[PDB]
Amino acid sequence: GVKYTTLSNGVTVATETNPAAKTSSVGLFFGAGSRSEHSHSNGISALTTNVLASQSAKGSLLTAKNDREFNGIIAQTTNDNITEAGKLIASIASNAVDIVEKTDLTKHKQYLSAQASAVEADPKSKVLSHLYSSAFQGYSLALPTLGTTESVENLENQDSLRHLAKHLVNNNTVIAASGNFDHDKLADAIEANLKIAEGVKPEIKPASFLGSEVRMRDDTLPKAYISIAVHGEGLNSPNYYLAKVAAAIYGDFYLHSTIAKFTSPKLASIVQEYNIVESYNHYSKSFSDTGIWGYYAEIADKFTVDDFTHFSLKEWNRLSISISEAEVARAKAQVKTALAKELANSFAVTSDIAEKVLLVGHRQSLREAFEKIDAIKVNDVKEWGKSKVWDRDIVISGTGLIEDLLDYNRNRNEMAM
Amino acid sequence: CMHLMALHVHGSSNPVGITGNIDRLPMHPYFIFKDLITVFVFLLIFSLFVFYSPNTLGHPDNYIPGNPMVTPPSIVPEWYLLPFYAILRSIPDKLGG
Ligand SMILES: Cc1cccc2c(-c3cc(C(F)(F)F)ccc3F)nn(Cc3nnn(C)n3)c12
Repeated sequence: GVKYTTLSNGVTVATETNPAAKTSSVGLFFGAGSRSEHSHSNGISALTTNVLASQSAKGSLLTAKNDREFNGIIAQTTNDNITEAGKLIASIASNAVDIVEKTDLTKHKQYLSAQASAVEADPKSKVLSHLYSSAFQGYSLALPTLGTTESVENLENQDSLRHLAKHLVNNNTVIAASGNFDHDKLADAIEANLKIAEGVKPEIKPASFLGSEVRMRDDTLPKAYISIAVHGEGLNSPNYYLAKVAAAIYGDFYLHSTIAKFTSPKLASIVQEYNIVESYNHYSKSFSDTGIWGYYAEIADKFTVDDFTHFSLKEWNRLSISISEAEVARAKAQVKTALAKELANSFAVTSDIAEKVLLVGHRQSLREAFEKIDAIKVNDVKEWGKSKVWDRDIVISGTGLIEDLLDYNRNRNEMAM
Repeated sequence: CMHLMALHVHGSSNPVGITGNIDRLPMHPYFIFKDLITVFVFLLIFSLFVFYSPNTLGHPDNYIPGNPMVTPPSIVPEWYLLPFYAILRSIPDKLGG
């Protein structure tokens, strides 16, 4: 029951109603993430969402969803309490400006700054967050999704009120829902309670990929954390699933897992001849119009970083040559399962449906995605590999024990032979 | 080869005269291509001398068939031994020289 409803105003209510859902959730999203910020007001979108999500809930779980592109509040409740949750968020939005005007942001800013610092403490989140910025340096997409410390303390109620009035508008906002409930009842409940100002959809600020390297050598850490990625296909791109399929070809790996010695990806077998890497993760991060395809890796040995980057990038070359049918069949199946796994929780599908409805204007159910992935032949992957991987510029990030990570020209040169 | 190993044990110095360990780069490609630049410059100048002016560095008298009975007016080494031979000329004693 993916059906959509457009209120008297331009707000679209997209609901993935489905029986046998363990719990239901509703969330209002407006397409203003760090993408739609600038360095002076960075993190305002996260801060203004946290303030709204911090409001008292009538037994519902308000949580803030913060992302590069979209941002909103999500309420999770049992299936019978969904309508109360729906009316709740409409109350939050209609009173958004009033709530923020009187709200004291000092405590919220402390929470947001603590979040941003905690992101920096965690090496993977730092590496990925740095990786995304380095690729898009100079554009708004480079801004951290939760912002940075020094940026946050300069935030003031005026900054967020300007942000909400610009972005929290009918044309730039969507309402997402999921669970075992009647769609019409939720839609009627929202219409009778949601009152938000009209406005034009803010133009999405452009961003362009720039291959670069950001090194944060940290000799005190126990392991070397590195991520290498290229300009992968983002949302609303016909290769969106193809990029995910390519990533699953190399998949994931964790040296201390019972599956390590017995996993399919070739790179996994290669790295175990020397225990080169402790864990690595291939991913296809996709934004509204831009995507980053690559891997993340944690290396517990100072002397094997170059070996991994050499072997991992060598394996990327095989996308355009000598890629096996079995690998594609494996990657297609793995992606399909991973795609379906993300949509299990009602919370996750609510976030997902909100993202697509904002950033692409339409959504594909698993039925359509499976029909698309199933049609991916080996040639399509190889053509994509040549297009997006072979001899294409990479972006490199790394924080710990980076001394052995050879400089750009070495890693970049490995992308072609 | 021995000189290369004695170099490799401690590595090469730098103009600043401080530890290079803070910022090292692999010899390939950077310094390989710098070596190619200097090699092509050297070969270009070497070609200038070899083809267009080969005998300027040498001494003309060396093209006279040697005979012990005739002493040339000036017994002098090639240019690059001159600094040492000068010393040999300056010191009176042959052993001291
Ligand atoms: C022609 C001539 C005259 C006087 C001295 C020399 C030397 C010479 C050789 C040595 C060494 F003991 F090392 F042999 C040391 C100092 C010297 F002055 N050499 N020669 C011919 C020459 N000069 N340059 N070359 C390529 N050969 C002389």
